[PDB]
Amino acid sequence: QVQLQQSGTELVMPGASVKMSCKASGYTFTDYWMHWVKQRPGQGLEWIGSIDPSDSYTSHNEKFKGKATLTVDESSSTAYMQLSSLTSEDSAVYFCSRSGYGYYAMEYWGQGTSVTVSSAKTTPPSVYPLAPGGGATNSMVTLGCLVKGYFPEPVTVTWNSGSLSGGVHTFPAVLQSDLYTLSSSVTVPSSTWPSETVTCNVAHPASSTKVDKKIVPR
Amino acid sequence: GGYMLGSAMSRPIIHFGSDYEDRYYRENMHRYPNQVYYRPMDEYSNQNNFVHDCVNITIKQHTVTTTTKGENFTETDVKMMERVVEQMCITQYERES
Amino acid sequence: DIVLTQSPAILSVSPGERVSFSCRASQNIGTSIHWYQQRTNESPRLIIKYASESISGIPSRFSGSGSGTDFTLSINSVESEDIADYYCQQSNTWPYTFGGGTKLELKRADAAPTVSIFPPSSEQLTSGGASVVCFLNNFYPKDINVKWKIDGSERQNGVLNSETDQDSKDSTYSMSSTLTLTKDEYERHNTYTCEATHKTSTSPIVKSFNRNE
Ligand code: NA
Repeated sequence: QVQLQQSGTELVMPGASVKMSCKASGYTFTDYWMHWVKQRPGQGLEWIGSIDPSDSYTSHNEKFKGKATLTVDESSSTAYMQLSSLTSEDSAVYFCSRSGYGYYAMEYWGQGTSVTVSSAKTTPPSVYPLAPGGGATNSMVTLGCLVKGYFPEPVTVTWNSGSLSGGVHTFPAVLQSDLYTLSSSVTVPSSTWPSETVTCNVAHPASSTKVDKKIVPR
Repeated sequence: GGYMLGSAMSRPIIHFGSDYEDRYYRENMHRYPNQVYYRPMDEYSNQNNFVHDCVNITIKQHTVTTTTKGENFTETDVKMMERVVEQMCITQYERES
Repeated sequence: DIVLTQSPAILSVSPGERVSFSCRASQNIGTSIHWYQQRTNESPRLIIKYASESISGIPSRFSGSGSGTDFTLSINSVESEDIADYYCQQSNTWPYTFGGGTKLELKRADAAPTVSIFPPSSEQLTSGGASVVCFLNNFYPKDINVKWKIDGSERQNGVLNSETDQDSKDSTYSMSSTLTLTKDEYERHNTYTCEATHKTSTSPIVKSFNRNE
């Protein structure tokens, strides 16, 4: 069975280079072109360039010519793409893919290396409780947790040690002053709050951070 | 002298990455060399050097014999010969070491 | 460059229905077009190659037709797992190009947004920060615009937005909008209003709060 192995993630400083690997198995390496495809968050696919591992002949999207250097290591059945002089424009997922034999549909795809370009340091998140003040809805109440200024991704957000898993919306993270911010809402019965405890537990593995924030009225 | 002509080599399939070029290659490859000209082995600093010269001289000699015979090599032709003559020069530099 | 145009950019469909979308090339490419499916947070997957050739392990309900400049992918009976983006791509000549994608979605009932507004925590006010949060949860269709107003005048600066994907269970959408200001700036005003405009009603839902109470 053909496999294409890519690292999950890379954190790279602006201006630095990164070399992404794509390791193939389950077939004859030199018999098929390998291809690299960029996808910016929430956007479409863009072709970068492709290489024939047999002789390392390449083809590039004109605009990546000088920016993306494609190589293989025949001894390890590995294709590499190096991006240099990174900017925030280079933050994206990079897939490798392999075509057929003398045919050029992309038959096998790697899982993608998610690249984040940032000068931010590992920074633990701040967790602020969002409780309301004033006019209640009908038999229902909404709580939230604001997670501000952390790096890198991800955080794990749970509610009540995972026992609240019913009416939760955790929004995708956004960039705020060179750092990430997200929020999570939870909607619960008014019989349960503030009559009992609601706590959001926010884990930031990269900083070994684990903070519980109990939500209190006012 | 100063060049030498190597023995003839079997033609590789070469895939050029797009449906049009693969077809183009398959139809035009009979027009390209199946053997290379080169300078002796003790006259280059390395492989890269030998190969560069072997490719240029060969396409030049090949281009000259075809034109007397009329017709021309286009830019795709020129592009594809370099790739394939390059492969061939490399096998040849290997036969020497 | 061969430009590939896909339409529509988003398509809403009901399960079991037969659907189609098209890919058109600016130059003739014979049959050199391929289709890929990409579900949220996954790699793309080859679904049809060369306009019409089926692919091992892809459900037979997928088919493609066409040759030249005008290509179509059809799905005989849409299943939830087929909700995804679909891109076409050509390999006739360099550069490879991709269509911009057609997003598949599930048809559901129009649903107005649920709006909850939350003031800054004391902790945060303590660190000199003030973020006002607005959640707009479980609405359909996805299109929605959020405008913030302060003491009646619309603010545009210091507003960051985030959207969830369509819910797998109830097929709805949710949105988060957070306006961050300085504590000083925050103390310079009293009333904060989040205002959501959606198709479900011509009247914007206004949620707001006054510091003075
Ligand atoms: Na199924």
